[PDB]
Amino acid sequence: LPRNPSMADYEARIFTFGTWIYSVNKEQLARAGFYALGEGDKVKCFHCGGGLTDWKPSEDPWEQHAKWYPGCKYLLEQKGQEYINNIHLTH
Amino acid sequence: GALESLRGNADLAYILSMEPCGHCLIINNVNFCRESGLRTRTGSNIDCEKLRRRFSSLHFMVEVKGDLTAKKMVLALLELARQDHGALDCCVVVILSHGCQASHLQFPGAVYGTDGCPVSVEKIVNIFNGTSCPSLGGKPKLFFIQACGATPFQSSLPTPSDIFVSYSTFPGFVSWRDPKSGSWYVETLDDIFEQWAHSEDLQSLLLRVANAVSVKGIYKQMPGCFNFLRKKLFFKTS
Ligand SMILES: [Zn+2]
Repeated sequence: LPRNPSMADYEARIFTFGTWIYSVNKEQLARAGFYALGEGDKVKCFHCGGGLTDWKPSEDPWEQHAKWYPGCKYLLEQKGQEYINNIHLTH
Repeated sequence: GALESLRGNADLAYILSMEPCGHCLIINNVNFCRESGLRTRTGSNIDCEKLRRRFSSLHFMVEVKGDLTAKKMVLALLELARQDHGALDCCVVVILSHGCQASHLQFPGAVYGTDGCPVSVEKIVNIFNGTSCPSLGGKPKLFFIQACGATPFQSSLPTPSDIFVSYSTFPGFVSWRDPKSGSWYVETLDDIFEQWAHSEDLQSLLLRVANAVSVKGIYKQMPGCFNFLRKKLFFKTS
């Protein structure tokens, strides 16, 4: 079960990125399960609850999500175990 | 060369120059209480001996502690974390036992003590934090578990750090019909180390293992390593 059931749907998540002024694409972030918290470029995953901040220019939300929260179920559901392990086995 | 300047680059690779390299604790659970319903893990003794020999040759002071209850596994880990690693470059924990799932966003999984009581990988890993063990701060803390079945915030700082967990639940035996032949995953890991530790870092070694596990079946292929190392780890070979 997700830590934030209200953000289980992509539409609810992208909504929170109303005025997003950062380089990291908000659509990608939302697809990767993230939703903006309202302060800085801070986002959290609706399922695992993991938060990420200080995003870099060409940084992929999914890679960052797998790199820091390899145990996320949404992550596993969407990308599969092979993907997660490979992210961790090729830093 | 390209491989020589990477091994030495103190910015890219952990420096493992001390002799001994560090402690290596191996929890080897073979016999479980009848009541738990967990089967005797025959073949584990040979898995243990392979790893004990492996890390000894990698310069670690290996200590084997067998048949530990959940509580005693924790005590043994707290004990290891409570020691002074000031003169060591790395720490290694190896757990061989039955296991079960335990959800966690960073270090999922759990292992059973001989009593059939679970100990999550998260608790095991966090025993070695920079507050309880500053002595191992900035030093690789490796965990190899065979359990037969942007930046984060709150405060912006990279954590976990210098933690590497290889968690395997692959139940296969070297000899698929003989449960005493030893764990296939352990053998594959030992084999890869014997042939590549001298020239390849931990990540590459486990990638080779994952590659092997892959052509063996795969639904498990869960050695699902949780890599939070900040630099490449090249072991100190004989
Ligand atoms: Zn997540």
